[PDB]
Amino acid sequence: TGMRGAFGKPQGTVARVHIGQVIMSIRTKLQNKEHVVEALRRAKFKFPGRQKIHISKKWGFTKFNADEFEDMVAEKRLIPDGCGVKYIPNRGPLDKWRALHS
Amino acid sequence: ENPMRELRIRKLCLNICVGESGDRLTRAAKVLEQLTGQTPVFSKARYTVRSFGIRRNEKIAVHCTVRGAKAEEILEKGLKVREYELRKNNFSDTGNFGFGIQEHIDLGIKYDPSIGIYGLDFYVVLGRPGFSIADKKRRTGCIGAKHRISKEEAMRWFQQKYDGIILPG
Amino acid sequence: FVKVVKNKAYFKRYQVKFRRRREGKTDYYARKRLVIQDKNKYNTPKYRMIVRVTNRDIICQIAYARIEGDMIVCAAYAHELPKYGVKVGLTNYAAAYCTGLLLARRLLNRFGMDKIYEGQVEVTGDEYNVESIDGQPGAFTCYLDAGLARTTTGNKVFGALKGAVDGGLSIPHSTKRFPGYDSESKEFNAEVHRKHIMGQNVADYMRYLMEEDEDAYKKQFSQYIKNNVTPDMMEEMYKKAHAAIRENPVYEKKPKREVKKKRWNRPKMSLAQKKDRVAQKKASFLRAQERA
Amino acid sequence: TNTKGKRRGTRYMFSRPFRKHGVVPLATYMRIYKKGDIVDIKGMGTVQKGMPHKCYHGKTGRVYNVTQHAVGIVVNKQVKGKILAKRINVRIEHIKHSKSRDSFLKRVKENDQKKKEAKEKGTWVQLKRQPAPPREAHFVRTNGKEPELLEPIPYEFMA
Amino acid sequence: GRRPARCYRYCKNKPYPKSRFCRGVPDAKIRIFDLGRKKAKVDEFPLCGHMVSDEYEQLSSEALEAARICANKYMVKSCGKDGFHIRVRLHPFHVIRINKML
RNA sequence: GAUUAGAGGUCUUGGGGCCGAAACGAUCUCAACCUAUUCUCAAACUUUAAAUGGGUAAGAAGCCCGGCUCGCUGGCGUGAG
RNA sequence: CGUGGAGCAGAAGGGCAAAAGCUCGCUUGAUCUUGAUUUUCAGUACGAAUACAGACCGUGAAAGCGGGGCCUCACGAUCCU
RNA sequence: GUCUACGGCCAUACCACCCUGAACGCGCCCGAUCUCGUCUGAUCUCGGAAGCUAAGCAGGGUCGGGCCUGGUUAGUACUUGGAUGGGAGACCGCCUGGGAAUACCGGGUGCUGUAGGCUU
Repeated sequence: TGMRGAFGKPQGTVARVHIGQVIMSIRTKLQNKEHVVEALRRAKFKFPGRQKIHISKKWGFTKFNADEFEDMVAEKRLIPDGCGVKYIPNRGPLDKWRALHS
Repeated sequence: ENPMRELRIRKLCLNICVGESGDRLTRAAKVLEQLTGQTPVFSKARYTVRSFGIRRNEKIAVHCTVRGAKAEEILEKGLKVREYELRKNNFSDTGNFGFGIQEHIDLGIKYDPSIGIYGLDFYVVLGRPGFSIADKKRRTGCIGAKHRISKEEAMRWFQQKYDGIILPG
Repeated sequence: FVKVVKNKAYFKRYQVKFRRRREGKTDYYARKRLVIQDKNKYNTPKYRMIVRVTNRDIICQIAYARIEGDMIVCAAYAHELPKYGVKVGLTNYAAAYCTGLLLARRLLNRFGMDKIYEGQVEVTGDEYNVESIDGQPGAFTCYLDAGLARTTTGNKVFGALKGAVDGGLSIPHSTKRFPGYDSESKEFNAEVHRKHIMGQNVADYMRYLMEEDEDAYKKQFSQYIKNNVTPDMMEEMYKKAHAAIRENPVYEKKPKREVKKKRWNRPKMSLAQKKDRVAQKKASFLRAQERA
Repeated sequence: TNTKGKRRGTRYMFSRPFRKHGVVPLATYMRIYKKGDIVDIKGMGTVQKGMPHKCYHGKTGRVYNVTQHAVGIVVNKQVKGKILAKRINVRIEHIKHSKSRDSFLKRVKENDQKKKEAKEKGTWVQLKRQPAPPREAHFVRTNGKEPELLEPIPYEFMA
Repeated sequence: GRRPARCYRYCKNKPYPKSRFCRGVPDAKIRIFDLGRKKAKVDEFPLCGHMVSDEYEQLSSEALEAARICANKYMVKSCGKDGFHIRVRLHPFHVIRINKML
């Protein structure tokens, strides 16, 4: 306070960004291409500084890429289950389930 | 087939938890002594629970373990009370079962006012030759994986041997 | 409801015990303190008298410490006594004593220490001390190596000790555990010890069965009759074995038969086999399912 | 900030690495150390008796005393601008040999053998360790194709 | 009480957690990070719209709350009530001190 | 150690139930508890794990030989000189 | 079922699973006596610790281990009494 | 081929489950008078050798987990050294040298000293 042992005490709580972070991801129907960026550009005016906006090259919040994702799902290596899709390698001990029905 | 896998008695554990400290357990130990014929031992407490009337080291229970011929002796002598009847859940996850009995006089001891009304448990552990392989000292391993027993595989022995049946519940 | 413990995380953080310490055949807490010698001498081996007794045989060995393995100086088992006339008796205390005597005299002879350093055939309550020199043998001291840790008064792991010392090995030991002492008497007589060494107690057990129950006697002592054993010789065949052992404790190992070269087990599977077996197990059963 | 403490900042140093928290494998006990061969000092943690101080964790110096089960070691401690040749005692569980000298001894043996063989053949070969010289002029055969055309990657965005 | 994020913008310290050693931190104003139809299966919304930060800085939880609300109101306006799944993907864990002066 | 989120499933309770009677029943359910995943973190966490860093060695005080002494170590040997 | 998730007098860190924990059994090496070294640094002392040597011992069959606490703190000059 | 005692490395050796068994080799297994110790000859200890390899143990199987070792992750992240290089700043590009770790995709699943057997 009078600097005779000055050291602050907790107040507020922030998050640290990194060049290339992803502060907000919106998912919707492809028809809403110009609603997504239109709305999301507002957040550029609430956050400090400049933040490039961007349209993902992925199906959703998945690890995956352009819509060959769904081809892979047809191949059954990707299982639609929950807000994301569960990956499946060809490892594992179900070499009788993959027989009975893959 | 062969006596390789035959179920046989491993031990019979009987005990009394008198829930007090004075002469009560002193008489209970005598009851177990009259029944089994060998001196039992006593178990103190591990924690303190005022809600139940115990403290750390509170000298509570009297117990003993029996092996061999006397095991079947006592087992049948008690099971005559239920005349060969238990319940499904009474067979645990490793084929060892239990049941408690309320008094001691139908185990062939007269009501002695110098003693009281005492009840005692009965937990039986079955087995095969070659479970002691897991209690050795020279070298030790498992009992194997397919050399074991379970609830139904103990029910078989109970129904076959003592004819006792099992009530769905 | 249900929680597991053998999961990927627990295995990832597992820690494997040693080979011996894991399968449960050795104690390293004992071994470390038992089989190293002080770095003042740098190479003076610390000979161990290994003793290990199975359910069918007794093994005495003399070994020591090396960076790679443990050099076995010598070995003597209890199943070879038919060479000397001990037929029945394989894990008897007498058998252990005779095996220890065999090992001791064998070692001394291999070193040329047999024309001197005799122990004694009969009872004793002691080892036998000697005088040590350079260039020519003065003594031979090997520190005892018991089982994991277990010993009580009257064990064959001490019987082999008595055999070795009566064969002539200087061994640090004050005899307060051999059969022939009791904790309350506090003074040992060693006559009971000779009785155990010659197995006179075993003879009494035989007699006890003989005048109690012939059926139980035979059902406990079957192979004894098949060898035609008498309780009478059980106190003298041992003595003449004690003579024969020190007559010639040197081994005469045996031939080897030609090999059938083909069996113990299942040579491992080739990579292509392991890689197409799953292919078959999928595809063949698959076409069967689609047949259905 | 703090000052004197026999083991400061040795939370990670003496820590029995990231799986081997077991008892001491016995070969470290059974190794033969003599008077005057270059050991090096890496402190263990399980020993608990006789550790070198953390100033000597990693340094390496001659050995001059051999007790029952702990050796003395002469190592160079850095202090203010002088350098001290200090002597310590270390239980043998913290020391180990150091191939630094052993490789030199092997190459000594090959040097002397080569000298003897030069005696025998009359020809003076070059003795050890001429340092790494620059590259020689060699022909690169290109039969198989004409070299690959390599060209920069246009920018793309992978957030 | 203002303390506008001018002071606490740049990343300038060793990252604090909410720890055993810093106690009583005020709760981050933003608490719930998913808005909109967040039960949707993956096959529904094939478009993910991102937002990357182009500056190395600190973002305040208060700011995150304002941004998330401002970007949700518009996109409710356009797409509807079950048309999106806005997922803030950043979390305020780094606390900051304030030295009261007399 | 902190933490978002959906899912897939039984279990321990609860909301109101119902049954009609207790049913967490088929309907539920909502949480919990798992099981596979999922968004973001650590100066006082860590499987991994650099760059720059700190020691030692890069030969005569060395190497190979031959013979003595040792109250030490002790199969015979050792090591030390 | 059970990889330290518990206990090791107390802060935290390190260390430990036929132990360094738990239970027993026996005991005083928590003793007498030179020198060496580490620790802080002037490489002074005090404190604390390291490894040997000479005695008397302890336990254990024995190999060995023990000269205070599993290691890192827990304590003090001249003069005078 | 393979086992036995002591081991060195201490997971390519662990865990789970199923199949296989080149002596009496280990072991299960039968008893408790001697020695010994327990409430219980369950353990420990002693004395045995009727059956047993059912178990341990050894070997094998696992589109097994684990573990070891390779790739892809990437010359990315990172940094020694330089500038009167950009940027208002936050940061960043370049010259020069060094250069990682996940996710993911391969392969492997004990070796071996010593003294001692057998080819069931």
